Amino acid sequence: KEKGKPLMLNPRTNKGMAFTLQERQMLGLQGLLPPKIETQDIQALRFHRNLKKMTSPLEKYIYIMGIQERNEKLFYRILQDDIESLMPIVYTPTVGLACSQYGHIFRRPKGLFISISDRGHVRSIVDNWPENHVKAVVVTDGERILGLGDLGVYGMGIPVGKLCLYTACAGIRPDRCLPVCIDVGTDNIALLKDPFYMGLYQKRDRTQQYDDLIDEFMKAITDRYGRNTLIQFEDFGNHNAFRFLRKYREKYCTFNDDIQGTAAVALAGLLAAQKVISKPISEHKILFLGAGEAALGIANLIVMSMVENGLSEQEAQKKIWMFDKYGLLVKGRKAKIDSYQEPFTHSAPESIPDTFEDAVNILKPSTIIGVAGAGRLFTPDVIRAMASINERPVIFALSNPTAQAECTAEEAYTLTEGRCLFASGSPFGPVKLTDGRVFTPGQGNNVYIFPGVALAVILCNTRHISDSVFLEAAKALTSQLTDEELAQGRLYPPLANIQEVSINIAIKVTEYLYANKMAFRYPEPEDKAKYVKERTWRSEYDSLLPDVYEWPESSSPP
Amino acid sequence: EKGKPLMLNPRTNKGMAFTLQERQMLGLQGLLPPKIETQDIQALRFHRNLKKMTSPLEKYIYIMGIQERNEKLFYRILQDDIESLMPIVYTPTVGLACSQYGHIFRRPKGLFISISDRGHVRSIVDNWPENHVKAVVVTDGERILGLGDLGVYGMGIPVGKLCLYTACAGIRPDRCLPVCIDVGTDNIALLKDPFYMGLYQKRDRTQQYDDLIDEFMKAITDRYGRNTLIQFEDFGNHNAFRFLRKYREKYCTFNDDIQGTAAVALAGLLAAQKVISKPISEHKILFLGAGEAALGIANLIVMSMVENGLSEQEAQKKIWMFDKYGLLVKGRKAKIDSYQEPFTHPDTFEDAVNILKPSTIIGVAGAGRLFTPDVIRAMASINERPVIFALSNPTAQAECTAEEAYTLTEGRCLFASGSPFGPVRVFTPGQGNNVYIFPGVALAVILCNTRHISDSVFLEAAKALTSQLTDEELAQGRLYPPLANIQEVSINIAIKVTEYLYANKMAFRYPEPEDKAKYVKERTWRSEYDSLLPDVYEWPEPP
Amino acid sequence: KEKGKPLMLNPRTNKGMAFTLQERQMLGLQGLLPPKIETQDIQALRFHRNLKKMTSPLEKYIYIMGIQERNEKLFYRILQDDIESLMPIVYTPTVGLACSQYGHIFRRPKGLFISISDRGHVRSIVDNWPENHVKAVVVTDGERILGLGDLGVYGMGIPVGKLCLYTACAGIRPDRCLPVCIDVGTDNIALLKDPFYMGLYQKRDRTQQYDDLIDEFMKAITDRYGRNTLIQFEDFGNHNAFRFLRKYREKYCTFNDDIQGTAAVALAGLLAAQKVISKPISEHKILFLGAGEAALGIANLIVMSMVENGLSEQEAQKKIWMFDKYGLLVKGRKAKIDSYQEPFTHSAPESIPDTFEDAVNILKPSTIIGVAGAGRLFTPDVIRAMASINERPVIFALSNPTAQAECTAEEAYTLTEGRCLFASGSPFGPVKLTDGRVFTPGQGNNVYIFPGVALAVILCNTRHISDSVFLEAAKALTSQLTDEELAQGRLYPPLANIQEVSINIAIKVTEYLYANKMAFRYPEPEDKAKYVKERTWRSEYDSLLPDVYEWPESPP
Ligand SMILES: NC(=O)c1ccc[n+]([C@@H]2O[C@H](COP(=O)([O-])OP(=O)(O)OC[C@H]3O[C@@H](n4cnc5c(N)ncnc54)[C@H](O)[C@@H]3O)[C@@H](O)[C@H]2O)c1
Ligand SMILES: NC(=O)c1ccc[n+]([C@@H]2O[C@H](COP(=O)([O-])OP(=O)(O)OC[C@H]3O[C@@H](n4cnc5c(N)ncnc54)[C@H](O)[C@@H]3O)[C@@H](O)[C@H]2O)c1
Ligand SMILES: NC(=O)c1ccc[n+]([C@@H]2O[C@H](COP(=O)([O-])OP(=O)(O)OC[C@H]3O[C@@H](n4cnc5c(N)ncnc54)[C@H](O)[C@@H]3O)[C@@H](O)[C@H]2O)c1
Ligand SMILES: NC(=O)c1ccc[n+]([C@@H]2O[C@H](COP(=O)([O-])OP(=O)(O)OC[C@H]3O[C@@H](n4cnc5c(N)ncnc54)[C@H](O)[C@@H]3O)[C@@H](O)[C@H]2O)c1
Ligand SMILES: NC(=O)c1ccc[n+]([C@@H]2O[C@H](COP(=O)([O-])OP(=O)(O)OC[C@H]3O[C@@H](n4cnc5c(N)ncnc54)[C@H](O)[C@@H]3O)[C@@H](O)[C@H]2O)c1
Ligand SMILES: NC(=O)c1ccc[n+]([C@@H]2O[C@H](COP(=O)([O-])OP(=O)(O)OC[C@H]3O[C@@H](n4cnc5c(N)ncnc54)[C@H](O)[C@@H]3O)[C@@H](O)[C@H]2O)c1
Ligand SMILES: [Cl-]
Ligand SMILES: [Cl-]
Ligand SMILES: [Cl-]
Ligand SMILES: [Mg+2]
Ligand SMILES: [Mg+2]
Repeated sequence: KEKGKPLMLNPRTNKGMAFTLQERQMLGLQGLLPPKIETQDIQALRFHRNLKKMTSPLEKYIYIMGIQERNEKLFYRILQDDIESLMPIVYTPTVGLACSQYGHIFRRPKGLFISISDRGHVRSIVDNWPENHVKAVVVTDGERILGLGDLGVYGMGIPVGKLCLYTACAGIRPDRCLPVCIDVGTDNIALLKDPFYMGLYQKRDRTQQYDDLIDEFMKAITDRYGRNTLIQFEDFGNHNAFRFLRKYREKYCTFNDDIQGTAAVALAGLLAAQKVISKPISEHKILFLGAGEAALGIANLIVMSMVENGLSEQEAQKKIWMFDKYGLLVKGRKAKIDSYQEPFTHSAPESIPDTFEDAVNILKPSTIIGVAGAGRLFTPDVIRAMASINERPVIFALSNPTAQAECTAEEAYTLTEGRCLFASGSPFGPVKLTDGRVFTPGQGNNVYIFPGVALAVILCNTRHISDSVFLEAAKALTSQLTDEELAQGRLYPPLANIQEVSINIAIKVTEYLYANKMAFRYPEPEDKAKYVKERTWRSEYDSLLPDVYEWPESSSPP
Repeated sequence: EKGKPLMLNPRTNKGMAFTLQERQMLGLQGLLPPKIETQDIQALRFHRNLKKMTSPLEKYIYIMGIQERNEKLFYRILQDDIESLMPIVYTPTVGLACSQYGHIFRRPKGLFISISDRGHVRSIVDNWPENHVKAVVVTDGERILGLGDLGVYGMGIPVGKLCLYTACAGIRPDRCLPVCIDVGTDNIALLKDPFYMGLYQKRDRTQQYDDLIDEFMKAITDRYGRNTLIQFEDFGNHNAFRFLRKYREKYCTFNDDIQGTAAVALAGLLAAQKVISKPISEHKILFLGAGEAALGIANLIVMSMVENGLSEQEAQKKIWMFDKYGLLVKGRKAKIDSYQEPFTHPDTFEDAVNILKPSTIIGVAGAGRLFTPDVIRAMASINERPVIFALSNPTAQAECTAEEAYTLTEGRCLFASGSPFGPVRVFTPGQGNNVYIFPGVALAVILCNTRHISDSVFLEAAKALTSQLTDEELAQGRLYPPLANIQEVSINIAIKVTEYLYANKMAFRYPEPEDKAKYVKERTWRSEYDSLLPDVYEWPEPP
Repeated sequence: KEKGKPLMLNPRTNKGMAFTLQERQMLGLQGLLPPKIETQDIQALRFHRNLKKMTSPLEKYIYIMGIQERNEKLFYRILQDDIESLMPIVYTPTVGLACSQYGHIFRRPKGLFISISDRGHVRSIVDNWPENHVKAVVVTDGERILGLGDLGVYGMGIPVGKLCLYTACAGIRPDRCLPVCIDVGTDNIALLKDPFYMGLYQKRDRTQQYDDLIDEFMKAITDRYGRNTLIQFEDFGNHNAFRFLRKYREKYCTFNDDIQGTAAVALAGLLAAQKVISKPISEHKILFLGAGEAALGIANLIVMSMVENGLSEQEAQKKIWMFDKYGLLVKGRKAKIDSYQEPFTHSAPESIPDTFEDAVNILKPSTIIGVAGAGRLFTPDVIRAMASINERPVIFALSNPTAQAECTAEEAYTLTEGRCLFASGSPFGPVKLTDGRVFTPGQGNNVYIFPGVALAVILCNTRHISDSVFLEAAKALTSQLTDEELAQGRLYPPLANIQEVSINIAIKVTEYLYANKMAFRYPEPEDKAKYVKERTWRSEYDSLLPDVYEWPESPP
């Protein structure tokens, strides 16, 4: 119906002003573009110049996402050019604001919307998706959008943004990516009264119908695209996130980045710290502020790391303590202890702490991990206590956004006199102490892990993702940190290098999957690096010029 | 492009206004969020998102983005807020957009025909995907109103112009064709700009230029028909007049900068005459300027005078012009071309006013506040009701302000401007906007299958514009109908021009309608969504 | 979505092996065709060779129509190459046999099917037709397929075949042609019991629903395509055909070829005969065998011609007699005479004849016209009587099919010793007499009239078609007979020349329409011949080669 030449109308093939003169003439585009032939380089520079003239992150978001619908290769190029700056525009924290502020005007689909009203008919919706070879699905129900809570269908930006990073960071083919928003209602009263809300006007269905709908989705996706289709859950509520991971992980190819990706990036930072503090693992003691999704994810992966290094499971668990909103998790406390928290709930020490500071002084941890999301609870006295107890205290302030962090880099470095090994969830710039020393703290961003893991799983035709895959990814991340970087105080490789980092993780994870009988792509490649690098999708333009050539044309017909 | 055509095609796409049944039957279920909206709701969302934006440029970018997604929604939004949005989608915002942002292409915006394509223009015209073009707007970017030579960075102008063809007069958008002709630019900044989107050469001013324009006119009419309306916009003055003269009897063509300007200015003068009722033979017009606008307006004034019973010669004798080189008089120092000769019969303009004693002064100089307090007072001295038109744009280049005009004449002046002014005993001054004329004229010409456009058409359009003023409006000193009513005004102008065309044997659409009002109103394009629901029904109830 | 290159898959644009090497490479067809580049000339010769190895007319039909669905321009080239021989294959009498024998396997739509079950929803069916600029519609309900009777939806082929002749003969653009079959049931008992019948299993609806459906169709077509859209009715039952022509001719742009085309082609033949027999019109006497729809249509057009040449209507009517299955139409006879027959019913002569031979001897006509559909009733005694009464007797045997014709050409020329001016509606070949003289009999084929009339009406944006248009067409046809042809007693131009003949008719009719204020296309062309010839559709392939060229030979 859309009248015009398909190759310029389709964002997947469209090159815009980068179509060559001969391409334009042969493909019937001559006159439909201005009389200037550009390269992708020039198009990209025009974009970057224009973006600088816009004020709010939201204006930027609207501009850059517009390009995804016009010229796909230009879009990914622009993103890759300025990846560190643009990742928080296209994804968290900007993405979640955009729908609520602006909404959207549709032309091309953004992804699949599956509502509770569609129960019994989900396969029909999946069959409406235009692409036939989906390899990566990211799904949300919008209940727990990181930093915003329940946005209902206004969270469908989150899977879209996530998959932009799958492609930009690890070269997963954009045409094989499928964002999905599950709409079972919203408990956000403001949205239910909003005439411009784009979802169902009902509270969240929490009946068996909810579970049945998620089941129907999983079956429909894998019926169409295959049982090895990667399905990643994102921004579900805590109960749902954990139980769906448990329900599906041995039946489908699935992971939850909020739980498992978090665990791996955190662990990687701790393994980097161990490069400085090389004392035996038997002497480490980890104290968490918080006992929620992040704490449990991280702690369970620390235990697997410790078990690999000679400790028994039970002994490893005894080196991890947690302190939540109600205090120290000890056996027989008043506050509730769920089954996930039970292995880290130990017999009370002689003195029972009231405050986190008291807990530090009594337990004497080597490491504190802040995942409470409740502001500056790593107080000056907590930080000082850590530096008094340990020569090189490990302090991870992972809560986001910056306002919710347990402390700043500034506080950490200054109050420990440059001795702390520090990492954060939110971005902090260099810290100069008065004695001249400069510290560059790392950010434990989930983007270090999920692109590379996803690529490896897909390329290996892997069918289930064990926690041990995330342990391997954590080790592969840390293995890329140079000596010079560690000396600067970095516990993570630079974010600017995310493309190279992701590919290197994919190679290591691919080696692991083949070595542990988790791959099904045979023949098995002899050189895993070559295998991965040859399959990554490239943002450079292809030639679309028809092949025109003379035949020899040297006897005539009778 | 993989997906459902009806959704991907902006001409048919309804977005969230696709109904539940439409979505299911057409295979769209799940490709849109689970909310059924109306066009009304989509429009309200857009208006909110726009009111939460500040930069005219950023508004332009956002609005024009809608055109490439959902055509009906785009035009709905324009129509809803037409007075405020016309300055965004057209002059003066549109000229700024390209130079500052450029464009990222997906869908074609229109045709680009370069001097490098000489000999091959027909193949370019044949690449345009629409088969039934009725309205072409063409520029070479040489004289963008307010900005000068922007070369290819002025394709935005035809685009925005044709948006107003549709929004104001209901000309079908699929039958509109914007055209930019690129023969180079003399803008040195552009020639050194790596982001410039045109040919890196000075303007070709050889015979090759004339030949390319000829080739263009032939190619367009070869494909689409000899009656295809071709409107010239933002050419340099020499080229504008000479091309109008060259093509007007050979093709269906007009130049809005010359003829539209003339008509809208005349309409204002006619509205003033209704209030003043000064005997036409006692009128004397003094122009500040003797360029394109002046010659255009003067020629139409003469035609108006002649139809009322003056001879051409005596009508011309009532018009004087005063340019940058002083008064235009026979045997002066400065150059007097043959276009100026009819109006060539004091060292400052103030002196000119005092020695000639005009009833009307028309400011088309583009050179700032040359209607000084002195000039105004001297007009108010000579005349009971002075006519002062300060047409130069933008606001800062105007000959005087509205407040200045009324204050210094004790509210006795009949005043109009090219640039906008708020109410100033309250006087509500009118803005002589070209949008009053071109949409209605273009619609009438198209619906009538007219083949050539006489100057009398623009005279008729001027009278039809003035006739829509109410007595109340005239008593407030308003010389132009409210811009908010541009749709109604444009249709009314179209009806009057349609009647004129049939009566003077310039229409070729037969049979001829008995009721021209109905004829025009039934043919205007509508931005309301249509039903796309397949027709499903049971049959009545086999060896 | 049919995967591949649209230009190749679409029969309208497809050139097959005539795609040039450069076209194939640039359009992404290289390797999808054999490595040989042919011209349309070679493709046509291959077809013609293959056709000769087909035996039955049915087999030839299936083969040639297959090409329509593959390569439209090749199809029309082929039809034009061998037009005289192929018109009887693509149209009557072969076409009606095809569905009954074979049915059809559908891919592309052949045309629109509108059933009585679709009443109230006809517009949505018309909206499903993929072409947006239809100028020519041919519609049937399948009730009276010429020579075959009620075939129901198995008469789908007739509108298809007719429109093929619109294109091939007059250059009406094929994408602007729309065949339509109205299915309201069938009275054919054989079809009702046929598990392979492709229509509704019911008797024909003869209620108000039938009339309402036809009205809904007319409105739906003109609502979509415009009030000037030409709608031609074909192979309706006689009475339905007549009443619908009356109902719609002043409201829509419509004609019925069975009524009006027939009358025009018959008249043309008679006008040709009159050029040979200089006798003044007032001395002609015409006797019809039959007094039905064909007799009345022809007679009414003869009268219009006679009135134009100085006779009063009443006096013109007095020159025409009719003899039906009950005998001569005379005032006061026992057998009913209906109101339409009354103008040609006269006071009985001295003797009332019992047989047609007796009627010939008693009335002594100059001309007999057979339209009884009852077999060989122009007996040798009838023929000999005509040749003893008249030096040059005019004998038209127009009944169909051939078995029902009143006599053969052989019979007519031999028994009149070569003196008769003869025409039939059947394909009789040349007749050689013993003295060596060869006679080529005229065929009153409607294809002489309908293509040229259709083209003129469309090109002029004509809105209604008067009977006077068919009179003009008849004169325009006869005007093309050369002096040499007139001497040899040819009453029609050669069928081989049908393209040229049709265009010449269209030019004359266009002139007529403009001169009588029946055209609405303005500006009016000064030169009507040029106007028409520049607008006829051509079967020559166009170039589909993209335009590739160098530009004349940048800040960093
Ligand atoms: N940087 C990263 O890669 C990353 C990854 C995941 C989560 N996070 C951040 O971690 C934080 C927590 O996320 P989550 O999903 O685990 O949250 P959660 O709601 O699942 O867990 C919160 C926990 O904090 C405890 N808590 C709250 N207030 C407290 C207080 N004042 N003192 C002690 N404990 C308190 C609660 O009892 C609970 O155990 C958030 O800020 C989130 O952004 C960062
Ligand atoms: N299997 C097919 O449908 C198909 C179709 C055409 C060609 N081929 C060819 O067959 C060979 C093997 O086919 P294959 O597709 O299994 O390749 P592969 O086996 O090398 O790829 C391994 C897996 O990763 C997927 N994959 C590869 N690169 C990807 C990327 N960048 N983003 C997302 N997923 C990616 C593949 O779909 C597959 O599941 C290749 O030479 C290929 O060109 C296969
Ligand atoms: N009117 C349009 O919709 C249209 C569309 C595109 C281009 N044009 C151009 O306008 C000029 C005149 O075009 P026009 O269509 O008005 O032609 P026209 O006015 O010369 O033709 C008169 C009428 O005959 C029809 N017609 C012409 N040739 C025909 C054929 N071979 N078969 C069937 N119908 C036929 C036309 O559709 C029209 O109704 C040409 O230069 C043409 O390229 C017109
Ligand atoms: N409101 C409308 O509908 C409308 C339409 C067209 C043009 N305009 C305005 O009219 C103005 C003139 O446009 P144009 O195309 O006629 O310009 P132009 O270049 O064609 O003519 C300019 C004329 O002004 C004279 N001039 C310049 N500076 C002068 C000075 N200081 N003193 C005296 N004379 C001086 C020049 O000699 C020349 O005769 C512009 O500001 C434009 O915005 C308004
Ligand atoms: N001519 C065709 O190609 C065509 C195709 C399909 C249907 N029809 C029907 O045939 C009849 C004849 O219509 P017509 O189009 O010849 O004449 P019209 O009376 O409908 O319109 C007169 C002229 O104005 C044009 N026009 C009408 N509305 C317009 C608009 N809103 N914007 C721009 N141009 C506009 C037309 O193209 C035509 O040139 C109508 O009933 C129409 O629906 C015509
Ligand atoms: N396009 C056409 O429909 C067309 C064109 C030319 C010729 N024809 C043929 O002309 C013939 C008549 O068709 P029609 O529609 O006028 O038929 P009809 O049924 O309307 O009229 C037949 C007439 O012949 C008379 N008749 C029947 N048997 C007779 C007999 N034995 N002796 C004398 N008269 C007799 C009937 O009484 C009646 O007057 C058919 O063979 C038909 O195919 C048809
Ligand atoms: Cl571009
Ligand atoms: Cl929308
Ligand atoms: Cl072939
Ligand atoms: Mg495939
Ligand atoms: Mg069309």
